Amino acid sequence: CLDLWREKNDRLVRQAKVAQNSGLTLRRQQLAQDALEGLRGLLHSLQGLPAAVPVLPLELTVTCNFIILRASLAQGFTEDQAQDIQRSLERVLETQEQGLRELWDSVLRASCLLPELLSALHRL
Amino acid sequence: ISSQTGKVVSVSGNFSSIQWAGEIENLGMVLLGLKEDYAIWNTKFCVYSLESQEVLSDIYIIPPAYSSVVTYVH
Amino acid sequence: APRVRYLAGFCCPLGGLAAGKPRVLCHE
Repeated sequence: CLDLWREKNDRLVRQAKVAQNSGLTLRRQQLAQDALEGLRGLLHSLQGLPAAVPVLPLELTVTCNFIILRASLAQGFTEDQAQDIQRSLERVLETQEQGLRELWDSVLRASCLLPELLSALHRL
Repeated sequence: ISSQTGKVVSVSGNFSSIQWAGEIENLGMVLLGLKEDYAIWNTKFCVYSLESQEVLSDIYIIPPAYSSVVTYVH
Repeated sequence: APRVRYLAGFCCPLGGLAAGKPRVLCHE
C-alpha cells in the first residue's frame, strides 16, 4: 500500500517538474493543478488512517509538496497551509492541541526521541 | 434461523462485527467480519460460508490498517 | 403512458446475471 502511495507521490512530483521545465502558459498550469489535486487526494487517503510511524515520512513529505506547489501556483502563502501544517503536527503528536508554539516544542522533543523523519521535519 | 430449517443455529466462529453478508456464486451464503502489518495478503478479515462451514478465504480482503476505522461494507 | 412496466423481480447473484444462458420466449 505504502508502495502505491509513494509511487503516486513520485509520479506527481516528476509530472510537476516536467511541467516546470517544458510547457506553455496553459499546459504548465494544467499539469500542475492536475498533480496538485492528485496530492490532495493522497493527503486525504493518508489522513484517513490513525497514526502510522512508517506513513508520517510520506505524509510530511506530501504536505510539504502540497504546500510548496499550492503556494507556488497562488504566488503567495495563505492560512489554509498553516492549518495543513497544524494537522500534520497534530498527527505526529497523536502517534505519542493548544497552538503552534506548544505543538512545535512537544514535536521537537518527540524528534530528539529520534524518529527518522528529521529530513521532513526540518523541511517543515 | 432459515426457512427450509425452522431451527435456531449458532454461528460456530466467534466474530465481533458482520460488516457485510449475502449469497455468492459457488458458496450459497456468506458473512464478512473478524474474529479477535501493511501486507495486502494479511487482511485480518475472515469470510465465513454460512452453516458453520469453512472460513473459505483470509487472503485478499481489506488491510488490517483500515480494520480499525471501517464501520460498513457494500 | 409508462413506456416500461416491471411485472416481476428475481433472485440474482452479485453484479447480476451471466450473459448468453438466460432465455425469454413470448408465445401469444
